[PDB]
Amino acid sequence: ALKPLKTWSHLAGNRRRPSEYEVVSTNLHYFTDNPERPWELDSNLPMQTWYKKYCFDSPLKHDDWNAFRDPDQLVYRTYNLLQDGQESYVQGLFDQLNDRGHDQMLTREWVETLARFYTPARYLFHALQMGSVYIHQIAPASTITNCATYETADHLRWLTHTAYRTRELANCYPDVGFGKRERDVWENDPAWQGFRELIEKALIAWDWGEAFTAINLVTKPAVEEALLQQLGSLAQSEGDTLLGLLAQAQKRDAERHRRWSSALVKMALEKEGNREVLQKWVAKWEPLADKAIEAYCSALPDGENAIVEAKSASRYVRQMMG
Amino acid sequence: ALKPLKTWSHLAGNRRRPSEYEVVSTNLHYFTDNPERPWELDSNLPMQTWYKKYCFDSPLKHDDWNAFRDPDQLVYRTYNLLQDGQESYVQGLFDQLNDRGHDQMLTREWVETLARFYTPARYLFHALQMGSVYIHQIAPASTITNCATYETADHLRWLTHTAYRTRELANCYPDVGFGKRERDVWENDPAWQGFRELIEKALIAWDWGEAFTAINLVTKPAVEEALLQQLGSLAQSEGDTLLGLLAQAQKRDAERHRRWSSALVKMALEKEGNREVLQKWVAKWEPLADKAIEAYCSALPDGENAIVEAKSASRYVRQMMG
Amino acid sequence: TFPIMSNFERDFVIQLVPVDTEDTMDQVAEKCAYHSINRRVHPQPEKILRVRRHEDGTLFPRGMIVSDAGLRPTETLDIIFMD
Amino acid sequence: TFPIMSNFERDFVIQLVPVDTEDTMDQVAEKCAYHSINRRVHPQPEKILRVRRHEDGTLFPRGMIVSDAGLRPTETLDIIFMD
Amino acid sequence: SMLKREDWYDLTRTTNWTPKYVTENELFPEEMSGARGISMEAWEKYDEPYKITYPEYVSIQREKDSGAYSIKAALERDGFVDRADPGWVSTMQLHFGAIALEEYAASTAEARMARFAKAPGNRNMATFGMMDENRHGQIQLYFPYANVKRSRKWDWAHKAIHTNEWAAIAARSFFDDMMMTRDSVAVSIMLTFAFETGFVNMQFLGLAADAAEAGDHTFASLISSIQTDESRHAQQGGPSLKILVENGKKDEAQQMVDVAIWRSWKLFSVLTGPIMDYYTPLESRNQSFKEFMLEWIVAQFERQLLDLGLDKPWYWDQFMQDLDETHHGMHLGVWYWRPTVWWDPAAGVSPEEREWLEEKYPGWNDTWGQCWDVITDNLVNGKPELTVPETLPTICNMCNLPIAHTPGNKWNVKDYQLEYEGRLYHFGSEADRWCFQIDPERYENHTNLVDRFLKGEIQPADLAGALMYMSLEPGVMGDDAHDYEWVKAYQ
Amino acid sequence: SMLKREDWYDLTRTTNWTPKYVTENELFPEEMSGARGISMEAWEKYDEPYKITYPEYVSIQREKDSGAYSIKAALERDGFVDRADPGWVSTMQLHFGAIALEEYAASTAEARMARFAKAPGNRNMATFGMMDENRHGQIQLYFPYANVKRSRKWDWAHKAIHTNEWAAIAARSFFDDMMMTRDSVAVSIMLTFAFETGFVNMQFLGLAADAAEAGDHTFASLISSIQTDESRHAQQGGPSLKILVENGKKDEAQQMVDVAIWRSWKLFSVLTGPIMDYYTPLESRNQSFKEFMLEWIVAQFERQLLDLGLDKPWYWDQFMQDLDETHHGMHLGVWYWRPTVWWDPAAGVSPEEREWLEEKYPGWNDTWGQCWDVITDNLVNGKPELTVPETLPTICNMCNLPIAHTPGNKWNVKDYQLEYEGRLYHFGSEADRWCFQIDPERYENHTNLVDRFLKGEIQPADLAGALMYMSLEPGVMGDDAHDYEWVKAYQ
Ligand SMILES: [Fe+3]
Ligand SMILES: [Fe+3]
Ligand SMILES: [Fe+3]
Ligand SMILES: [Fe+3]
Repeated sequence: ALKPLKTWSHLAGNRRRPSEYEVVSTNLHYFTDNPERPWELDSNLPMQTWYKKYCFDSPLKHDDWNAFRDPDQLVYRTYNLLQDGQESYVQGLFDQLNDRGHDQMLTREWVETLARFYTPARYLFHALQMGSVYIHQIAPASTITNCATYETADHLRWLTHTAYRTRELANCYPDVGFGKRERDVWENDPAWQGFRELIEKALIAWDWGEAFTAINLVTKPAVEEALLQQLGSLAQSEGDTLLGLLAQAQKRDAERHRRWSSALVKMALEKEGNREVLQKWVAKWEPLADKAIEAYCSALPDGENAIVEAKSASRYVRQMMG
Repeated sequence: ALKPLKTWSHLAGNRRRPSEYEVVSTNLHYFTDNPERPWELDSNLPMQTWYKKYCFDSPLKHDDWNAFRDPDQLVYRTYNLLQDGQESYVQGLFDQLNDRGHDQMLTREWVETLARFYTPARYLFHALQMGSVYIHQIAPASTITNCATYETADHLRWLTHTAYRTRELANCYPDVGFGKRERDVWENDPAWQGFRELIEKALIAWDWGEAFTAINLVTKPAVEEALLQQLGSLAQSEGDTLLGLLAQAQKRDAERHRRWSSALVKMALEKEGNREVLQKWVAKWEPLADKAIEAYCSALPDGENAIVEAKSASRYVRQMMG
Repeated sequence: TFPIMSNFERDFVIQLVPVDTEDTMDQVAEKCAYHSINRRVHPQPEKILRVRRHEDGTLFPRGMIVSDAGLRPTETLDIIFMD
Repeated sequence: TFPIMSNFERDFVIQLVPVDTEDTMDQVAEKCAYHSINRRVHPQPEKILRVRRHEDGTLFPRGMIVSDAGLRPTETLDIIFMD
Repeated sequence: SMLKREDWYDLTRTTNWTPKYVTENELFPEEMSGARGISMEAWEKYDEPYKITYPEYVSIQREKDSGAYSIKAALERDGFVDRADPGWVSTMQLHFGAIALEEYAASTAEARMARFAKAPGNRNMATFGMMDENRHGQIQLYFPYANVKRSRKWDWAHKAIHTNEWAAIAARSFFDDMMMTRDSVAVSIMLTFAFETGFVNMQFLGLAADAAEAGDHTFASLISSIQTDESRHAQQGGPSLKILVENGKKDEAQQMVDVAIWRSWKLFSVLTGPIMDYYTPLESRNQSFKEFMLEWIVAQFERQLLDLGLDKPWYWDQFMQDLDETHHGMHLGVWYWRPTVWWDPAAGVSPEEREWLEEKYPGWNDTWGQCWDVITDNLVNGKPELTVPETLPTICNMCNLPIAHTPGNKWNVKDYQLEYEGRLYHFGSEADRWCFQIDPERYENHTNLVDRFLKGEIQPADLAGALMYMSLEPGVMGDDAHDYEWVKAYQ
Repeated sequence: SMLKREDWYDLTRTTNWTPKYVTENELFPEEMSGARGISMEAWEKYDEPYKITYPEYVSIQREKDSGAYSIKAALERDGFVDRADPGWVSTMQLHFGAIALEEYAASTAEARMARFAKAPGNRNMATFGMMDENRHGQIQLYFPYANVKRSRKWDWAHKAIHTNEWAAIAARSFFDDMMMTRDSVAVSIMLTFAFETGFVNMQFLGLAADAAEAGDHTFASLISSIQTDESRHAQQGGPSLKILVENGKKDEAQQMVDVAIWRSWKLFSVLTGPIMDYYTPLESRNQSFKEFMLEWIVAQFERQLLDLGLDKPWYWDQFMQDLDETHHGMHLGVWYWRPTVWWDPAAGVSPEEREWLEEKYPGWNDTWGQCWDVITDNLVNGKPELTVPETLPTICNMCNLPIAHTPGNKWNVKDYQLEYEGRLYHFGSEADRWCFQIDPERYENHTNLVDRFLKGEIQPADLAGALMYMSLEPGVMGDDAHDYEWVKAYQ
């Protein structure tokens, strides 16, 4: 008779006792068990075809994607512990800077800058939310999927911060149009068309490997450097300490996303030909990222330098991965 | 035979079902059961005499001090929940403003102002800690004692914030003497002698009612307006946003202390003659409070106005109590 | 060898039962009884087991063989008690 | 009425036992036995109960009365089995 | 100060925009979105009844795990599992193996809606729903993990859905059809409305109560904690149905509900019915599976359908009748074929239990009871070999469960066969065959275990070969839960 | 980034300053501080071994209550209390009544140190200690509160220390002497070192284990959670003793330790000893009270004293001998006088239990067993009235506990009387009398229950009057825990 094991059968003989992270996150996807018929139904259904073309047939290859491990080792339990603390900090800032009348101290010029460069981000942040959640449902391993799961939750977090501050700003400056005008700015303002074209196109890149690259390796670094780093620095220098701190707080989530993205690229580079596959995709999407940064940052004060810095910082993210 | 009750026997027949706060905080002191021999030993022991003179014989009287109820209804469980969130916010500020290099952006003048007006407060805050903890052990009811318990914990919290920032400041400006020079400043700087004399004298006011008044009604409002309100406003205007926010955060604890102090005064005023008793004590201690504020605030930039504001704000606390 | 699904009378489940194209209906019933009689159904010594096509209820003579029954592979058959 | 503390032989606890200043030691022992014999100690019909001052072990004659024993109120007395 | 949630909530779901660099159909592929000709503007009327924001979610869910994990740690050394009723241990082993990985798979079903629903409120609620199922998959792996050293059977909490054991196939058949291979709108209807709102919400409530009654507070706290998350994402189907009904699709909506409810019922008839009426000790049975269904499941569906402007499915009456039969057959099937599952099935046919069954189901003894009579006689008479099978039962090509029904004095077992494109399909019910017929291309070439056996895909082509094919070996292969202790009452 | 705790910790306790507007003696009254001629500088060498800061405290303690309260809520409907062994229910009722309010009183003892200790590290640790006892008083009120509708006895969790019931007097006698009426330094030594570090830390560890063994996970989680807080403030006495020893006070330090350990032992002999050897079911007894004392209490004291440069108390050997006797007397006393306590004492003298006792205490049956023999015969022979008292036992003027000791074949009951200033005092031991003699003015005019009875302070001056004086009435007055069920074994 089969004897009881000390851990899960797929983890037995690991030498080191499996962590909580490994116990609850590994080898969970079962659609990868039968590549010819991922789902337990007719093999010609649209969804069968979708996973075969966009997951299994991706040029980004590896013999054992389930070996991937999130460097931060996030689990649902620890994700909520981590973020509940960070939200205690952010909500604390909102609460106390409000008590202080922080928004009433902003200049009219800056308030108008917020309406143009800050609040419309609710659309871009939600687009990232959609981008990372698609990665979740098409990635070849549960450990890759989970990183995308929590990343998606973070994008929703940013959307939420933005939605909250937008109402606060609207209450303080009823005449500006906060909450009402953002869709038109996102859809028609030249400063946003670079990012809008980039994310709209990236959103229909169904191959899991290309989605990862377009969204996590190219789009996010550009969005983060422009909207968090650049706008955040400007905000601080302009007297908006709340946004300066908020952007910095959200940047912590972005750093974590880069850590797991970097780990996945590292794993991918174990296979000959993958670096070239990734560089091909980066080369295809990078031009749109430059356009996004140029259109947004050039419209900001001291725009040309903001453009140079953002381009340099975002490229550095990929450079450090190889 | 005695039938089981629906609540504690001392709370039975309250009409409204006792709250968690009432269940765990009421009628807990037993030394008040035998005023002639509070403790279960010889009635002439020094401690017996101490409680008879400073608790039972206090001119601030009431027939049922156990009826007192903390307006915030703090319990150990909810105290830690409340403060853990607030500390998540404060520690978040420390962590992220440091990442930002906040202390390196301060001017040399301000840094020197911190060494003189900010860091020596570790002594004053600890003195308040001692002041409120003495109130705890001599108050006539467990509900009064508990408010003093949590207040004492808050004073320790302020000391702790100060100890932490002092090391951070010392690391950033090794030459200033942060951490090393505070005792001499507290003991010899004219700006601090007003407060030092006030708290040293208040610390030996053993009557529970006078301790409450000297510490909670007179000393604390003066300390709070000078060190939190005035120094905090100055800090903000001088570019030290961390201290501006820290002081504001600690002020939340001070507001809570004022709420329960106000409730106790209200209860005391149910008895004829107590207002007069309290006003007598305030009249005795107020002059020292004025001296404290004058010596500290006059040494600050725009000192005369700081003095006027602090005096006005602290007096307003007592005025609103009657 | 030919697969059929046995829906034995008084049993609760239909079962896979491999028969032979040369089996008579009597021999089919016997092969089917093996999986139901004395397992989940009591014998009925005074009755004769007959084979009926489940879908339309066509009763096959005791002596007819599978080969001539016009059954679809895996066809469901009722095995009933008669007389 | 005079209070004494009874330390009855073979019992485990000393007890408060009110006696009378006119009681003889025999009557004291009887009043003390009430709280120990047949409660926590077995009778010893072949023995005689005697009263001894616990502190120094002074044995009081059976016929001496409390009034003449020189006892301090609440004095502890051993009630022992003898002969 | 802070704003009131209601004052800024709408801005969190004011996220739709008019694409320009790609077309709307490219951004929202119909096969993934299922917008069904209904415009983006019309979908924006979607309004989830239960609202929640990110900071509220992470705070509330943090405390949820703090409590559940704390209770687990406090009761771990107690080893309740080592002295729990064998029927209860089996209930949990079945539970974890059948749903742990399907719970995790549901996060992908939620992700399908998060990315492809045109209703922005749906997209955000599905993001929270995605997180919820992530929690459920993880916590229902962490909890049974504590028992791996006790029996290889606990390894199936992770392994089961990775095998071709018949129960696992039936589970994937259901889940893959309802939530993994459907467009966003379909998922919200078939998964959140029909299955989660319709079955799981109440089921977990009863399961948590049963766990407490069995003395298992670790499992009771687990299930209990899990079900408080349900309605947060289970609510997603309702709004979708209103939109389909108020626009041109009442029939399309009705059909998805009809399919989803029936398939949910079949899975329920085998995974829950047997447990309530046979594994749960007699003295702990507060009500029968049928009573549970009528009181907590059926009436609720009728109420929901009426409020949505939909009709009771065409099979409703038959469904009502089957509450007296189906699960009894599923139980007898699982017990008779016990070596084919990863838990120990409990017979539940002692004299006292049979009395209860007769009371709860008049006619049970003269029907179901007769099969059990023969089985009992053989055990009493030392012929245990006649209580295990030497062949495979016929399997439904839709639900992948054995085709069984009323035996004994009211024999009524039927096979709803269908010849389609040169292949004979077998179905366990009229409704199961109908699910195939309304969308044959969705199930056409799928093969059930019997089909594979007959095709030569299982080698060696014998029972031992089939067990290996299903990854079953002694140690995890099932047997009578109480080791036939109940036979002593018959001698 | 954040600093490492060690880099800034010292600044939190760099709080001493040289007073100018008041004198040092005014600011630190000797009767409250107990600096004993040792300078402020010398006291500043105080260095608590276990360090913690405010943010760490509120975070760690928050999670502590989250878990304990969550477990309580999850197990509440289960009503374990309604089916727990009667001896266990009695153990808890005794527990809550005897310490809930004393735990709360300890926050004042901690506050004494927070304000009056000249050692700044002591002042801060006592602030955390003050918070700890606040938690303990509150949580041990909240937990038993759940049982008030079950029996008036649970009301004593709050009421007991407010009465003159003899056990309550004995408790206040101990606590008021050790922590409520002593200078700061004395408190750190007598309370945190002698009692908390010396007895409570290990006791709660054993109690939590016993609760788990009895099947009470709510109480097990409670006690267990409580004891993890202990060492944080229990550590306060050690550093004080080092300072007294390295300066001119080794004898003063020794004497406080001698007194505190003995008084702690007496309270322990009546509140813990009887429970381990009589209330705990035979099959749950992992070890005897004596074995527990030798393994977990005595050796630890010897180790601690040796490391501090102190000596074993003069009574050490006698103390060792008493582990075979004292608690047996305390138990028999509590059971015989059962109507005088608020819980139901369990006799614990069945044939099997008496065998265990003989094994754990050779000679038990020929001594303690004989008293129990008479009691048992009377119960067997229908004379229950001879198993309850008609008088009061002699009470020790120090520990306020009955003066009892070895009976039967090795009768050795002694009263250590003392005539002082025209009054005769009675003591239960050589050490108890010594505690009075080294500081007579501290206990001189205190009166025990017997003294009050004899003074006319209890009216009516009879047993019924005494019960009323002690606030006892039918409903809470104790009786045999198992309702004399054990008598059936004797017929
Ligand atoms: Fe779920
Ligand atoms: Fe769900
Ligand atoms: Fe404690
Ligand atoms: Fe303690």
